[PDB]
Amino acid sequence: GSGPTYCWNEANNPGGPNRCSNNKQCDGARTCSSSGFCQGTSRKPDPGPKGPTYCWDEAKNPGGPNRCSNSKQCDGARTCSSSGFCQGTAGHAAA
Repeated sequence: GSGPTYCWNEANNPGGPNRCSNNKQCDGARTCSSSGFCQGTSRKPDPGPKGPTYCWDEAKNPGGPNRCSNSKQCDGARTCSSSGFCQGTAGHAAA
C-alpha cells in the first residue's frame, strides 16, 4: 500500500500468498509487481513498534476477537482496556 502505516495480511490474498492485482493487497509500502506478486519492503522495523506501523489481527486473539490481556494483542496504536478489550484507533492508513 501507500506506506508503512498500511497493514495488510498477504497470506490470504486471492490466488495465493503474496499474490496481487493491486497495491492495496500488499503490506505497508509494498507494491504489486507486473508478475502479480507483492514486492518491496513493508516497513523497517517489521513488525513496527506499538503505534501506527504495528500490524496485528485481533480476530484471532485469546478469549475471542478484540479481547486482550496486553496491548501487544491490539492493532496499531490500540491499547488494552482495564476490561480486556482493545481500544482506540489503530492509526493505520486506509490504503
